[PDB]
Amino acid sequence: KGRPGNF
Amino acid sequence: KGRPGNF
Amino acid sequence: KGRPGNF
Amino acid sequence: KGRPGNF
Amino acid sequence: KGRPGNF
Amino acid sequence: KGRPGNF
Amino acid sequence: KGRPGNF
Amino acid sequence: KGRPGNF
Amino acid sequence: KGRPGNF
Amino acid sequence: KGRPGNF
Amino acid sequence: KGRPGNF
Amino acid sequence: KGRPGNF
Amino acid sequence: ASVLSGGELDKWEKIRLRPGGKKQYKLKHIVWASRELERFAVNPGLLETSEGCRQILGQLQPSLQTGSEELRSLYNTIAVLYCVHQRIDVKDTKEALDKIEEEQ
Amino acid sequence: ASVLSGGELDKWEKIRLRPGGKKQYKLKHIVWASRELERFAVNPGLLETSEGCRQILGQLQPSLQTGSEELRSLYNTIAVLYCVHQRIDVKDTKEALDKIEEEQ
Amino acid sequence: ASVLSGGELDKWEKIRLRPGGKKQYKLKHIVWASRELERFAVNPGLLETSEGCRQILGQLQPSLQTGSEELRSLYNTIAVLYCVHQRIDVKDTKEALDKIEEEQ
Amino acid sequence: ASVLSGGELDKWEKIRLRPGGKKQYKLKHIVWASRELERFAVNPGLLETSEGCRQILGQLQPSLQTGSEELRSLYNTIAVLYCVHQRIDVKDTKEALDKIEEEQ
Amino acid sequence: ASVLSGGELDKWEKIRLRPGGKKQYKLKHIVWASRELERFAVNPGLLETSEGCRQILGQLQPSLQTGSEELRSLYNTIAVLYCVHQRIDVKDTKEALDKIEEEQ
Amino acid sequence: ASVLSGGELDKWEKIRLRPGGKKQYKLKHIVWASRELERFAVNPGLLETSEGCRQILGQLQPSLQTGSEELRSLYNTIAVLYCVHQRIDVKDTKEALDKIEEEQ
Amino acid sequence: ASVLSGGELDKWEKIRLRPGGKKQYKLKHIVWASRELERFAVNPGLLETSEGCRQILGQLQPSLQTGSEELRSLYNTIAVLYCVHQRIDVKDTKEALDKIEEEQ
Amino acid sequence: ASVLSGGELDKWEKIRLRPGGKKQYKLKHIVWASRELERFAVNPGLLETSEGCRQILGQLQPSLQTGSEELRSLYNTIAVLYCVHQRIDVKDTKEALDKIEEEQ
Amino acid sequence: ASVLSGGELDKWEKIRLRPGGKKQYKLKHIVWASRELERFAVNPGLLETSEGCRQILGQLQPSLQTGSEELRSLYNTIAVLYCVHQRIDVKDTKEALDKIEEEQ
Amino acid sequence: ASVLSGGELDKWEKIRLRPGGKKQYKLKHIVWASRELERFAVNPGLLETSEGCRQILGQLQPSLQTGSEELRSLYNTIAVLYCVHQRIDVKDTKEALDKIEEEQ
Amino acid sequence: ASVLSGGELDKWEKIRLRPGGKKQYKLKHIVWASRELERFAVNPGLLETSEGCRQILGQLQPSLQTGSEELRSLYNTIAVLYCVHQRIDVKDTKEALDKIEEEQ
Amino acid sequence: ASVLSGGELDKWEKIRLRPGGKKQYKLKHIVWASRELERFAVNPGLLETSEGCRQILGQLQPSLQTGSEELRSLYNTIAVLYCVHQRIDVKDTKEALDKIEEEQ
Repeated sequence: KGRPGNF
Repeated sequence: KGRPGNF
Repeated sequence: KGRPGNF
Repeated sequence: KGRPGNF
Repeated sequence: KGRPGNF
Repeated sequence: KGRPGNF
Repeated sequence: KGRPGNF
Repeated sequence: KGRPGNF
Repeated sequence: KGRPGNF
Repeated sequence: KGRPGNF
Repeated sequence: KGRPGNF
Repeated sequence: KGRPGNF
Repeated sequence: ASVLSGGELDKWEKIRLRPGGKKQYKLKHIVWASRELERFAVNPGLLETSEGCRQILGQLQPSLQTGSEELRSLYNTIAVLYCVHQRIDVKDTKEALDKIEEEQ
Repeated sequence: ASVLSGGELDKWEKIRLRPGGKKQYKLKHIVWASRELERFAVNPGLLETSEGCRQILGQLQPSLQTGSEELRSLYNTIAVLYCVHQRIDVKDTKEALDKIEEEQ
Repeated sequence: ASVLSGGELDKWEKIRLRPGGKKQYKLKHIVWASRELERFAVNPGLLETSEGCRQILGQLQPSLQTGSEELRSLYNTIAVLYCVHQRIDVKDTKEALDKIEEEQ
Repeated sequence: ASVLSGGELDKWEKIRLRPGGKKQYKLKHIVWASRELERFAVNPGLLETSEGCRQILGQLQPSLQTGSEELRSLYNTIAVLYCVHQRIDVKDTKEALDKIEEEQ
Repeated sequence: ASVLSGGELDKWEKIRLRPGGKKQYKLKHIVWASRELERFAVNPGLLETSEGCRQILGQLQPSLQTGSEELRSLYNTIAVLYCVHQRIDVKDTKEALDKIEEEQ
Repeated sequence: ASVLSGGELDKWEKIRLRPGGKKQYKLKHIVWASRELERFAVNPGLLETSEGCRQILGQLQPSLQTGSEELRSLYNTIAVLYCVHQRIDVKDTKEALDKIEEEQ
Repeated sequence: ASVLSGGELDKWEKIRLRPGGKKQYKLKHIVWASRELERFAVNPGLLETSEGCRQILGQLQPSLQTGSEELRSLYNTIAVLYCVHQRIDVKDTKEALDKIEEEQ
Repeated sequence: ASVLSGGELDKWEKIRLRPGGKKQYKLKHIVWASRELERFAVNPGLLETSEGCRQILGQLQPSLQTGSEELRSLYNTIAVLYCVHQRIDVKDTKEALDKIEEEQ
Repeated sequence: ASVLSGGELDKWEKIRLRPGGKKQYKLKHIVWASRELERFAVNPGLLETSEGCRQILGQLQPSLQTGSEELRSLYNTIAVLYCVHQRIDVKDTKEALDKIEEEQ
Repeated sequence: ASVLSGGELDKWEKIRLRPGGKKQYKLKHIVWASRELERFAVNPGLLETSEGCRQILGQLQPSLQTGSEELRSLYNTIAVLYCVHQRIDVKDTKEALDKIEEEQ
Repeated sequence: ASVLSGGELDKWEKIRLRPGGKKQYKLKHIVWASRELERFAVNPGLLETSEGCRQILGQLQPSLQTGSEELRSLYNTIAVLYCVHQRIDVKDTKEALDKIEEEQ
Repeated sequence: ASVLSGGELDKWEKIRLRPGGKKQYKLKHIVWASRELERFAVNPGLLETSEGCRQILGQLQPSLQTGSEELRSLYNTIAVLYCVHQRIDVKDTKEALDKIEEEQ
């Protein structure tokens, strides 16, 4: 997908 | 002629 | 014509 | 679709 | 005719 | 041309 | 698309 | 033409 | 063209 | 000649 | 030459 | 030419 | 390009020439009047307004006392046309003339 | 259907056009005057009475100052015809004009 | 036998019909005016003097309010010819009319 | 996509170019005016409202004193179109100009 | 991995959609609600607790006034699911909504 | 099943997108707006009343500050449609926006 | 012989035409503006300095109220070019116009 | 149909373009000026009088500050032509401009 | 057309996703964030300025309490990008969030 | 062995001969000026310093009142070269002359 | 393109070079003087006016004390030409010089 | 026809060009000076007297400050020739210049 593991 | 008998 | 020399 | 007639 | 456009 | 004689 | 150039 | 959609 | 070098 | 049109 | 004997 | 080195 | 509308023409054709007479006015009498005004070098476009008719009458009036049959006929026709443009329900030329005289 | 009677015509033909002149008036000058009045749209029947002649003169008079040869000739002819209808024994047009001016 | 001299004609031809217009006056407009005055039975010889032009104007003036295109054209032409005979350096008919109105 | 409605166009076509003239206004004069405003880079859409006509007139007015025949013709046409949009029953361009001058 | 236990589901299936209606709620309505919350990008895991249901309702509420049929259906379904998690023995959606409104 | 009547549509098509522009509004812009409101899950039936348009505007307004081209286009279209339903004779989108801002 | 340096051009190309829009300015818009100023007979060499841009704007400004699309486009382009020569970090034409209006 | 007489043209041809220059004025410069005034839609007939030249100058003057080479050339040519019509014995364009500035 | 310069990108790639983690940020996370903002119909051009990032954060913030993994990831990415545009030497997302919270 | 550096030459070539003109200065004008000063037996090496340019100007100045085109051209060229050596950002010869006159 | 008119040339040719001499002035002496002034880089167009002759004399005068035969011949020729332009009926160069000295 | 006598020439040839130099003056330097004075249009016969040399020096002196190599060489040669005619036993050009400066 592309979303970061920010949280 | 065409004039009326107005008078 | 017919006019007189009146004047 | 699946939505209920709630309203 | 001959009349001017004066007016 | 088309312009009127307005003036 | 269809959107107007409103803005 | 070339004019921008500025306005 | 025809314009003078006035200026 | 070469002189400019300065004046 | 052309100059006058003025003086 | 002929000019002196005066200066 | 008649001077009158169809409704004012339908008024006009009813008006009778003489107070007790059988003879009605007709459109040709307006046509003749418009064709006669250019003999006097009056502007025929004034026939289209009540103010223009009043002005033509005011210009013709001093010539009536010695005026020919054609001038009297033109004056009476323009008086009636003035009354039609005022939409006064005059029935004859003498009514039209009295209506105009009352303004004096 | 002449304007004058035979007796007034026998007066008229004697009158001379110019005060010192040899030329007499003629009937054709009355005919011409009656034929000219319809150009001005004046009622030619007024020529038959002294009052009608006075009225025609009063209507023509303001146009004299700039008037053409035809208008001056018509005015002078109607002045003389007025004097004939008054049965004034004028001998020339200048007498006729003085006779009318005296009334003013 | 033109009304104007060659010098006053050389003034006349310069004058333009309308204040902003391109069209000049021409000699034929004087010819037409002289040929039109005999319809009104005005004496055309008055066109030769500034006083005669003033008199013709004074006689035509009351007919302007209802006057036809021909009467308005004749009045404006005779106004300009009056200004030329006064040798006023008017440039257009509206200048000529203002110059004459100032005298009133 | 004419500027006028059919009713205001039926008013417009009646109006005459000169106060005593025979020549009427026509639709092509509106077309020409709309085609001329884009030379001055004025927005031709302002011709559709009485306020827009008043604004165009206010912008053209200072150029009249030295203005060419085309600018004077355009100014007078837009004055008449302003009067038509105000639905003032003006009969000629001079009436239209007086009506607008009265507002000043 | 249903949101409800078998006992609360046996409560849920009894509840009827409209106060006088014959139609019961079904499990698929919970499935649809959980599948719809991800369109609004709301966290679907909040459906598992009464506090989460209260939070989803508090976030959806201001959109109801103009809300589509899908938003109103989702709001009413989550209101009923909140009442089931509170184990309030509501019998219909209007009871569920009144129960929640009483808290305000 | 258009949102507008034929008369209000004949008003709508005249309105131009930009205050000085040549481009008019079209029916397809209303169709697009009605098709876009269902992305935001706003009830498209509110477009049929002036109160509904005011409500949609009040809901879209806080998203304008950061809003995309599509949201700004939808907001301006619904502002103009509100003005058409109020039958305010606005001529452009900036007039429509000023008319709505005056209410605040 | 571009009006801008490569650094100011690299600023210019970033600026977007409308505050929320996707469309950037391009060099051809400066070329068009320089080619349009010679229609108004404005000196195109003034585009090279911030003072010259301020002077062109001061001369174009009174024509905006009725100005065509081309005049409004030229005014907005020269406003943005003035802001680039002042090296104000404006992001859109409305920012550029507000920056210039603040000076008044 | 030259603007100048042969005597004023014999003055004109002597005047030099620049105060120290060798180049004289020529008739073609008047022809060009008369052909250029119709681009600005100024009435070219005003070139024929000293008052008209003063009026054209008063209309061109506010455009000089940003004016193109063609506008500055036209302004200076019309200044010199004004001085020739005043028959001031100016020798160059700078003398002509000083003579006109002294009037302010 | 990346949002960051090469120098700010060389800062960005150093920042680690979690305070103790091994995983760095990458350019694709900015690409994904710019591609995700158009789902919320937020203007993606605001990512280019620190003020735009602050505005996007202020608009996303009230949705965090119930926000999905994608909304929390987008909020944290835009917080870090705001810190990079402020050129604050933050080392992780929790530092970035504390830096932004300190402003409140 | 040019008088100017490449940077001051890149200033010089931009300067235009006449305040509104299209024609730029060129290097050949400096070459011609340096070749002309040896006719007057002035030391051409003074062109290399601002003080030398001021001295040449002070020596040429009293000959200007009657000076030929070549002397006026040389004086104006050396004035501009003085301004370039002072690195004053003059745009034309008249600016250069005003800048020098202000020192008096 | 002689400096003198034919009448002033007919004065000039009478003047004799020396007070008691037989030798007259000739046109070629004016031609030579005009061809010599360009050696001194004086503007030869000043020979056309009495003020220009006075200015040339005022510029040549300080060089007389040590002046060559050519400078003295040019000074005396321009003195006589000044007297001819003043139309003073001088008969010889010594008269011309006394006439000019009297002005000091 | 040398300027000097054989005795003063036998003085002249001894004088050295520079105060410490080996190079003597020569007759050709006087010949060159006499041939150069006619470029400046100075009367070369003044070289024959001490008063004439003083006058030539007084005329050349103001041109020295900017003077070319040829003018400085001519001035120094005529200074030395003045000292020879005064029969001052100067040994070099600097002595000659000091001797002349002492007179000031």
